[PDB]
Amino acid sequence: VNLKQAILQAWKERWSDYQWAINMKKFFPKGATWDILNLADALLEQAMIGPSPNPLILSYLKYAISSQMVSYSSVLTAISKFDDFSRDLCVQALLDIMDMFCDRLSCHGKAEECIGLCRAL
Amino acid sequence: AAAAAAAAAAAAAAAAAAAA
Amino acid sequence: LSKMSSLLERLHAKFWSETIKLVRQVMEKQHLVSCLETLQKALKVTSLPAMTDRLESIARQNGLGSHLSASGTECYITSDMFYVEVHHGENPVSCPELVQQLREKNFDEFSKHLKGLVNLYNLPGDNKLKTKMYLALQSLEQDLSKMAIMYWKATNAGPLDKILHGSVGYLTPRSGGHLMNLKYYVSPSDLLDDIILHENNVSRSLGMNASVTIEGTSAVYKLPIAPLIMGSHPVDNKWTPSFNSVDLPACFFLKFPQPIPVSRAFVQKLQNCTGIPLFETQPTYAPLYELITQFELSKDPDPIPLNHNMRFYAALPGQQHCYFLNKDAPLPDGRSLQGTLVSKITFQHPGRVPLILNLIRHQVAYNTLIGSCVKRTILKEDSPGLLQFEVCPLSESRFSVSFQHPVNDSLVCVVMDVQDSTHVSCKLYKGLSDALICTDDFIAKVVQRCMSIPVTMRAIRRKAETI
Amino acid sequence: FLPLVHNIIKCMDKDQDLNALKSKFQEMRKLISTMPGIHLSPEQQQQQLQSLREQVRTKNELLQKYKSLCMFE
Amino acid sequence: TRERLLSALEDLEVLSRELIEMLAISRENQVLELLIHRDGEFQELMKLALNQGKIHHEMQVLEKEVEKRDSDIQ
Repeated sequence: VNLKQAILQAWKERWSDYQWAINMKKFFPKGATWDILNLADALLEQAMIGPSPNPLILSYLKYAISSQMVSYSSVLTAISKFDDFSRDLCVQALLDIMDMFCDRLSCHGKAEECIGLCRAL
Repeated sequence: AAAAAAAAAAAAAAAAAAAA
Repeated sequence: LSKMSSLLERLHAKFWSETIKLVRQVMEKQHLVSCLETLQKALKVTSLPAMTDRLESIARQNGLGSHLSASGTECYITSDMFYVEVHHGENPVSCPELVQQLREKNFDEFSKHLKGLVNLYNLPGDNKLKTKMYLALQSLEQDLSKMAIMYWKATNAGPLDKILHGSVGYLTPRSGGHLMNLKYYVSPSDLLDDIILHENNVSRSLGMNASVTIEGTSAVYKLPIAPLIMGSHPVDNKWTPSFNSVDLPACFFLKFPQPIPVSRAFVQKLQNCTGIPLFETQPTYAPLYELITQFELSKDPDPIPLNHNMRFYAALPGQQHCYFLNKDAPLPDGRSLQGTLVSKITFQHPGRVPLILNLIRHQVAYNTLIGSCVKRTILKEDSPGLLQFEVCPLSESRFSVSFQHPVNDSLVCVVMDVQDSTHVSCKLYKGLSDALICTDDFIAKVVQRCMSIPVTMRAIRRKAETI
Repeated sequence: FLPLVHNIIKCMDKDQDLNALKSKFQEMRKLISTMPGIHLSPEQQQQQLQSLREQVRTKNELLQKYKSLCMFE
Repeated sequence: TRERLLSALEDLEVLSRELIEMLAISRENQVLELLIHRDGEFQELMKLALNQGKIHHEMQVLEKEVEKRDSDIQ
């Protein structure tokens, strides 16, 4: 039902990232580009609870960036809302996630998405 | 199988006693 | 089947005095007979020369030389191991262990003792150094005795504190073939049976042990042949430095009966504390959680391998639990927790043996926390409950148990770090918008009182559900 | 039985006919201990014992009945 | 039970003689172990024989009581 419950079921029964993608499609008929539903926010919240991120939900977010499920703008905003900064491991994970899409950073959509990418940068 | 281990059950009782 | 043709050839024999005359003519003219005798010692009736015969059979069995001087007095004799039942020393002790075994019908434990007394003096030297080598062991033993007595001088602590956090340990001196045992640890579960009181008739196997000994190595080391503690700092021990000493081609050992799985950083820490290389050849490293599971599963063996795939189940009173122990989760270095099985730790002089033991105590404590997940109870795929948990190593001496919040839906991760043998600190890690579950000192209390993950997780769940 | 065979083996390791004929005489003693007086299987001994117990019970009960019963007043 | 006792007797006898004789002609662990089994089973049957002797003494006392009650009946 909620995105938190779907991600958490994906953590409970060990789902590989593509099986997570399929079952995430099946749980939600309207895709809504997954950014209306804030996939990046929920994945970052339930990945960055420990002192170190659990590699499962980070694998889910890295697949959801490398495959184009989630726009770069929602990821950059959800990265921006983290701070805390006392944990170096979560910060290094966020910088590897930024190392994925940065230098590429190419929106192919409406101009409002490009303005959103500007504000997100 | 499907049975609480006796040693574990005893440890559970001791833990419950601690902190009332 | 063969007995039928045997009885048929026996009927042919019915159709032996000539055989006895043939044996007599051969008398006028090896292994099999003594082998049949050693099988048939089981069937001998209790009598004094027959028990002498069975003790001679024990001597022939373990490779030792028997000599009777009467039907009372019989000597087991080899190059140093010389004792009677009625070299370079007296017959020291009328030890109640061997006499207690032999007064009953317990001859196999006598055989094990003669095996241990063989394995003490099977050192490779030309026999002269052997005596000196044994002397070095004696010096070591005396020093070790003093240290435990110094701890008993320091505080009048019970045997439990002597085991858990003291110098050396609960120290059983040698007696017959059983070498000197240090009990460095006993878990909160293994202390209890089915609530044991710990008075000084404590069992030899009631815990995790380590037997100290000497053993000939391929290298050469310098070992003391004198009691090295003549002067004692009144609350510590203090060692007068070397040379006396001689360069025996051997070293002292702490042999563990069951080999302990240790991490890589433990290997570097112990080779730093000792100075002597531990793994003479480099061994094949494996993830620690495989070795912890093989240790815990091979405690109580069954012919069916569990085929766990690192997903263990726990059947608990008011809860049902599942665990994913998660090897190959990467550390900050980029590698999994890799470790190997250690069985023999070599040290040169006895002042290292507390520090060494503190290291091993640390390591064994950590294994018990990951040992509590490894179970054989198969409540497979039960729809009710099955609170699905996960264990991951964030670092050496730290780990994390991650699990669903009992009220809300975000994850909650409890990080446990094992500072010392009986001290494990805990931190709850929680989303900023969640329910209060527990305080950290409660988690530390349940951990130090039980030393088991699932009991602490039930304590977390119950103290969450009361609120 | 068997320790005498052990002594014969020990004599063979030492070297005799004496203990062999003593084993034969021991088997003659075994015949004398097959004489006693029991031949049935122990199940048949149990059947006989139970039947004879029931016999003594019913005979004592009949004799007690006629102890107690007076046909006349 | 006498048949089983006597068969165990003669079997033990001449097969132990065979074991002795092959030792003598050498100067066979399987038939050794079977001799061990026969000896143990023979001793167990001798114990059962002493127990059945006790049973037969009880039976003799009991049938004397039988005859006495028969005489009272007659």
